[PDB]
Amino acid sequence: NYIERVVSINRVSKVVKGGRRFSFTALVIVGDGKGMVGVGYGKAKEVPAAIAKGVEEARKNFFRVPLIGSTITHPVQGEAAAGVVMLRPASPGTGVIAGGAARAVLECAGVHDILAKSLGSDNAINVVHATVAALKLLQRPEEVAARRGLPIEDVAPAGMLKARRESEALAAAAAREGSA
RNA sequence: UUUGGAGAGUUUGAUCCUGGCUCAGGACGAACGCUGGCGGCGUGCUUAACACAUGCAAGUCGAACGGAAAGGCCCUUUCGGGGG
Ligand SMILES: [Mg+2]
Ligand SMILES: [Mg+2]
Ligand SMILES: [Mg+2]
Ligand SMILES: [Mg+2]
Ligand SMILES: [Mg+2]
Ligand SMILES: [Mg+2]
Ligand SMILES: [Mg+2]
Ligand SMILES: [Mg+2]
Ligand SMILES: [Mg+2]
Ligand SMILES: [Mg+2]
Ligand SMILES: [Mg+2]
Ligand SMILES: [Mg+2]
Repeated sequence: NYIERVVSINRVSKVVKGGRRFSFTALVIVGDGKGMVGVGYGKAKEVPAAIAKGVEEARKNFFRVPLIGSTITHPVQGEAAAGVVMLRPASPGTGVIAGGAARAVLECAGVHDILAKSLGSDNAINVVHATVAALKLLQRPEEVAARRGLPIEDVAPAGMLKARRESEALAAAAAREGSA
């Protein structure tokens, strides 16, 4: 099961000797719900073809973002493209709060508690570029410890240690429920 | 070791940036238009620190003192009232 959300259908026109030629380009994000993000932006001659190309591009370009429980690990300064976006993991039930493209990508990724705030040049394409860059700029505590040659207890705080333990127990319970 | 960030529209043939304007919310000691049933609970001259008809919004102590205008009492009465 995958998710596709229409974010921005746009009209473009090109000029040659006879006059103006109109055109379409669209952007769409695809995700599985466990932390897999896929974006695709393409041009076409009409909405259905545009969406088809967008879905193809999204499938081709994927990414995996390790999540903790049901929220991001630490706050992310998403600097790229032309906009500036900042993110902050949240407590549960609060939800994932951001602007349009931010919410598109995040709900595609499957998160349910996060805070974001676009900080200039909100054009949807650049915003999504920045979100993807920030999301790939995340760090996994286990790999951080592995790189630093330091162990999990000493590297990671007890709070997120217990959070990860509870998430693991919940995942085991869900797997048992599914198998049974 | 715990609480908590929304953008959208508008330049161009078409984008991107910057930048300007406008809107989606809460709040009023608020006023006007329409509507209108009760009860509960607060609130109520922000401008003219403008002049202000009337009355209310500062009184208590004879066991501090002299006295008795009006009343209570008794001696009196011509019923004017006279003593304490
Ligand atoms: Mg910088
Ligand atoms: Mg560059
Ligand atoms: Mg900007
Ligand atoms: Mg903007
Ligand atoms: Mg709070
Ligand atoms: Mg315009
Ligand atoms: Mg312009
Ligand atoms: Mg134009
Ligand atoms: Mg009325
Ligand atoms: Mg009432
Ligand atoms: Mg009242
Ligand atoms: Mg006195």
